[PDB]
Amino acid sequence: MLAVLEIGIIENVQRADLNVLEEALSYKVLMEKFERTQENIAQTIGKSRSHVANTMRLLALPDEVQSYLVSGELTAGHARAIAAAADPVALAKQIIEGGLSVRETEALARKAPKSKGGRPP
Amino acid sequence: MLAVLEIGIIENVQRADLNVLEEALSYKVLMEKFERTQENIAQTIGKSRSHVANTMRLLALPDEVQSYLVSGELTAGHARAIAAAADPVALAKQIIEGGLSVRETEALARKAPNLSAGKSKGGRPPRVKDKLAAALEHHH
DNA sequence: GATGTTTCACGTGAAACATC
DNA sequence: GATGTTTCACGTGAAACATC
Repeated sequence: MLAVLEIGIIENVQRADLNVLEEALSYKVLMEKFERTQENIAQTIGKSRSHVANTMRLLALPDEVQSYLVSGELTAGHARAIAAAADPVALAKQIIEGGLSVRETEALARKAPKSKGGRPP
Repeated sequence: MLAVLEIGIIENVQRADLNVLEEALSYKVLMEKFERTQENIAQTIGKSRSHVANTMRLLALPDEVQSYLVSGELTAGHARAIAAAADPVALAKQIIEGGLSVRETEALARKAPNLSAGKSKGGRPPRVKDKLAAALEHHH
């Protein structure tokens, strides 16, 4: 089987009519099956390693936030900015309610976020 | 003939694999033949009227600059920023040599205006000197 | 070396002017 | 009303950090 097949498939992920989350799952599945690094994918598609990483990180977002991405109520920039936040769904609602830019959203994330319990001695 | 045909063709200009100049000529040709305004195209493709105008304005650039756009040595932002300049080809060379951002390119364009079309038209010099004209020689 | 994450420079597209 | 042009806000993608 010709090696060029893998390269063409990876190349055409970004050239196809895929939303950001469809591109993410594509890269993840291809990295796994063809056993390729974030760095290898990046060099293949002519992008940065962090771009590949940040794209796939979006798959970890709660389904409510992913729904906003698909519907276009949030952009990829908004979603990524709240990805490592305590309550991304709360922040998502604030972004849509307030009409926040990605820059304003980054500011919100900076200025926002538990006891494991056990019998008291 | 169904009217929806024109709309689909206009819609798919931006969805096709066209460089900025191919998109420009498409819009121009379609505006002409279907007798539609910049405003009508804009509303059809879900963009601004100025976006449609600025896109087509790029067709007026010298062939040398258009070549840089096609080759990717310049972006649409660079090309548009020098479109109303006296010598766009000179500016194009400076942008590529210096690796100037579009913001830096806009700054260059401000401080080298096309308003240098105040060139002397010539003409036989009159018998009576014309004092004011003679005095504007030094300052110019 | 591989990957997680944040901050900001960039070109693109639009607002804010202009003329005719 | 239609169109020419300039300036700048925006999201995207990358640099500059981090851990393991």
